[PDB]
Amino acid sequence: NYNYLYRLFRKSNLKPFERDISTEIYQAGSTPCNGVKGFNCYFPLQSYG
Amino acid sequence: DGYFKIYSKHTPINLVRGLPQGFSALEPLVDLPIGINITRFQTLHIS
Repeated sequence: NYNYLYRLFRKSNLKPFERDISTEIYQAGSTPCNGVKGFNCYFPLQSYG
Repeated sequence: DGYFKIYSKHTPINLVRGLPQGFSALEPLVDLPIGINITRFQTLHIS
């Protein structure tokens, strides 16, 4: 099942007692994403095997 | 901490322009155990 998903990339940590549903690409490198993954931009959200 | 606290107070006043130069506390009105990261606000318009 792939309905169980989690965020692996983020800018920083989280404050306590809150939920983040930011479904946006994350900048994994110096390359600006600008809405396109390309390079150095992986989707932080993925499921489990 | 994911809590919106809204405290209200009503006072019969007669001063025209400035804030009255008096003191009065504020009793809590509603507690909101809900978590959002609101950073801005606006006031609605009336006709």
